[PDB]
Amino acid sequence: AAAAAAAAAAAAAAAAAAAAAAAAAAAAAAAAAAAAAAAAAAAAAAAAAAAAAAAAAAAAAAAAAAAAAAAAAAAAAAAAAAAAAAAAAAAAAAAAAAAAAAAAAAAAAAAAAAAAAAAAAAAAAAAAAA
Amino acid sequence: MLMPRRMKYRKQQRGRLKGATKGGDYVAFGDYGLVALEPAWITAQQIEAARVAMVRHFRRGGKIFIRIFPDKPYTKKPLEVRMGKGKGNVEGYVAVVKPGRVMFEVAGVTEEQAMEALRIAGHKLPIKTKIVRRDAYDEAQ
Amino acid sequence: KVRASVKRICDKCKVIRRHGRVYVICENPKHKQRQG
Amino acid sequence: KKVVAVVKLQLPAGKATPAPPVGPALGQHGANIMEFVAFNAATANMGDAIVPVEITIYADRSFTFVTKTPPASYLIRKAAGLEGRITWEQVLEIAKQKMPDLNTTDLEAAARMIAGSARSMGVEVVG
Amino acid sequence: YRLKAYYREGEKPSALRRAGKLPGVMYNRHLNRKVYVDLVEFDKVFRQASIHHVIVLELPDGQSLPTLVRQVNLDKRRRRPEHVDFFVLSDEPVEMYVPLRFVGTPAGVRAGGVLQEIHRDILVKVSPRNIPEFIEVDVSGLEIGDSLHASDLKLPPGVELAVSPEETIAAVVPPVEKLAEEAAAEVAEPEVIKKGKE
Amino acid sequence: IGRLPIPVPKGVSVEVAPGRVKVKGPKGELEVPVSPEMRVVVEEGVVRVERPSDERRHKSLHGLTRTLIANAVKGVSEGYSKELLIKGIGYRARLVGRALELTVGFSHPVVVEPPEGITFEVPEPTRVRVSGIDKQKVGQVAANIRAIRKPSAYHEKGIYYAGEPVRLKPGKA
Amino acid sequence: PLIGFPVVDIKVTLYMAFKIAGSMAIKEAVQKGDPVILEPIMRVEVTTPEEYMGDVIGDLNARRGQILGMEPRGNAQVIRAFVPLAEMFGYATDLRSKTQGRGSFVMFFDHYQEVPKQVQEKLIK
RNA sequence: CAAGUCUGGGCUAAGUGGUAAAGGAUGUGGCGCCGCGAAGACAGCCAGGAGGUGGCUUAGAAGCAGCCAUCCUUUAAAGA
Repeated sequence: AAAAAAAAAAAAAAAAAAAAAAAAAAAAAAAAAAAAAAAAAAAAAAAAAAAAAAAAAAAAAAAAAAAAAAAAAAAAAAAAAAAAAAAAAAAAAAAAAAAAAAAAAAAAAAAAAAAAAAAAAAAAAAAAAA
Repeated sequence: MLMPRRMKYRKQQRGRLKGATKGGDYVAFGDYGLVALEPAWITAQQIEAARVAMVRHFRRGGKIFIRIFPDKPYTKKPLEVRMGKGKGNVEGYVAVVKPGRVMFEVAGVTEEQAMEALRIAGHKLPIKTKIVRRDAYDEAQ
Repeated sequence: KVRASVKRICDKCKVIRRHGRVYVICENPKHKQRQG
Repeated sequence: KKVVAVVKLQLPAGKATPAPPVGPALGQHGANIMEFVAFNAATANMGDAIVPVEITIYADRSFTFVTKTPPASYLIRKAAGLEGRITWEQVLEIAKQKMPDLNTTDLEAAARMIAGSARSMGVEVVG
Repeated sequence: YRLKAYYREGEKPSALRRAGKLPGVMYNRHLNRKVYVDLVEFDKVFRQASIHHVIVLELPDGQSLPTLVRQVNLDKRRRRPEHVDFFVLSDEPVEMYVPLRFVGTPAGVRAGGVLQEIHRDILVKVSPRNIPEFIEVDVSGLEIGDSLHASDLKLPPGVELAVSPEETIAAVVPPVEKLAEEAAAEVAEPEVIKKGKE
Repeated sequence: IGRLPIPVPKGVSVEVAPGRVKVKGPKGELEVPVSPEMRVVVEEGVVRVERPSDERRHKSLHGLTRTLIANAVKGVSEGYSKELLIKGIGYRARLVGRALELTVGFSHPVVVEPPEGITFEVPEPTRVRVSGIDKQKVGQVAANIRAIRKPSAYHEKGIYYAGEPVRLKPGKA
Repeated sequence: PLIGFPVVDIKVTLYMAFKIAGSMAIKEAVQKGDPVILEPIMRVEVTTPEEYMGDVIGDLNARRGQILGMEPRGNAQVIRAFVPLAEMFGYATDLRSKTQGRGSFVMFFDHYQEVPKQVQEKLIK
């Protein structure tokens, strides 16, 4: 059986595009509002991406397979990862701290990230939004 | 129902249900078939009950192939008479069927349908039956 | 309830053997069977 | 005395009667169930076609309501002499009329939702 | 398609079958040798291969021969093979059975009704350099009566049919509303060919 | 199986014979039968159970045996519980002594003396909880109570487990 | 011919003495014409709190009916339908059981129409 | 009731053995040969399961009466 295949091929390209992957937990509200943080965070991020919400334990074995070195401060959990490798991001996360932070019982959480290429912390990133 | 239109002889001897099938044993037309696991005289009314149940199940659609044909006369003496006085009158007609005979065969329907239809029909038969698809039945040469 | 071919009727229906013999039970009680 | 609401009704064009579902859901609203028949002013233009609506109440016992666009199967029936066919542009015209609703904000995508609704009513798309 | 095959001397075809081995034979104008194969390995291959595609026979020595199956003899009771005749190919226009691929939706199935694939093979003369797979067949014209056949089929180069043609290869045919006229019918009265004087 | 390793807490002694296994603790002691086809004896900070072979007899008794234990261990650190709703008009429950007097529309109220090891509460007058060390006993008495006036079957009458019922949407009528 | 009730809804085209001939002609035409029994159908509108609608309608269908529609009237809800007069016996008390005595209904002759091929034999009787 | 409570390996748990068929069945043991599994659902469990919203008939058929068609959208993934 396949030990990391056509799903790595898409994640280790769409996330081997640049060096600013930002990681989040996003599954926990009605998809009306979910398919409108993802169609809405196109108003702050480029190409055609808000998140790739794909398999941790395949997001894990790609950030290592493609040299990009551990996002392993939060690589566990329900990991959605707002890929800003194909994006126009810096304060695009600044415009991602309202619509699912101050909206729900905490709808979209930060977790781990890459600033240019060296690794951005959790609260030193979360607070970086304001 | 189903019975010869003409005949040289009106009554025939009972004979035997022997091995084999002789022929009739690979599919040939449809995608699925119903094969006989035991010998038996299959009556015209059995074949018909079967065929009809077959069509109820695919209400419009599909084709049914009836590969057996009852051309053997079933005799039975009048009720409560004795032995002798000659051979009984024909009560009906049977098709002789030995193990491995493909009896029915359907096509033009889903697997779900043919399975289900052939199961029903085979419930109308006096014998154990198996259903089949199309393997080594490419029995051209 | 009591007959010779005991089959599952619905999806929730559950074949069980017990006290010797084969039962069925769906959540819907009409489907409750026993061989006999 | 009733509490708050975000009512998601679904009323057609013209016949606006306080009859349910404009009764059980809008009895906790104090809703002007006749300040809708506001509607046939904006849809005195159109004429037909259902118009979705969301009526929200507050504390002082006042109401509100914003409406979406008419069924995707509507504009397609008139654009074919139906109760026919539409070109690769006449599909790209309609996907504009409902682009602030569907989900996509494209037309290579949006049009296909319309082109899909083509075989939903048996109406070929002129190529 | 490969298939480990072996050589049979002169000992009782019952045993092999009993073992697990489908007894058989390869032959052609030149050759003729008794051989068995694994029944279980032979079934895996012959289900995809059928008589249509070439099966290669790897003997003990390493000699891989391409072969077509000419004949598989069944058991009747148990739809089960008893024997294979392997035809060993050479430099030859050989006669063989090539799949038709009925591709298209016939306009007479869309109109209710059924495609009866009379023939799923046609018998062709052809040299083993060019064994086609499919011979795909234009179907989509056929309305719920008419029935294309013979050579109304595109034949790739050097391929040429050793049938008639005329031999019918496909009909589309009519498919519960007629079970009343059927049940009613209850007619005829079986007639005995008059023997006798006259 | 669910032959994981169990987990002995605070003040539980876990004795062990060839056929049995005693479990002491803050809420009491319990004797727990066991197939001698498994070999458990008073084990570490946690109790573990193996089986000789992987026959079907065996696998079955495993887990069966681990659970029997485990329920015993939870019994003795407070494993009482499971409560009864009585639903419907005149129906209500009170304690008379330790014994339990349900009025449920029969002509006289029924009383239910609680067996050994088992205690009845009646917080509300229509909620009722059965409390014991054992477990299978709690279950048994739970059911005897329930079966005094079972639900439903056309109404929201009778006495229920907390964990809820269908109604048969019947002849109004 | 069948039960002996009036014959209706037919066009005769002609192409003491005269009397006996029409009388024996048509008497026969109706047999050769291969007849069918018609039976009164009442237009019914029943009025029910909406609670009960499904069961009410279900029972109308069970009465061999054909529902025609449903509007409100004030606090409750009306259902219009056609049902054969025959199956409408004791309707009011069946209805009252299905509506906890809150339903009412009214009934007016509407048309005649042929039967369900079950009766007739069970009506030549 | 004369001679093995003989030896080695299986099966059976019904007193089957020690009375019967179609048929039914997580009985049990064994042989297959296909899937799935460091692209960590097998089972439980926590989420999601959504847009276009469907054509027809029918009083009403809107994923679910029964008939034609199974076409896209945003997707992690959601069947007309």
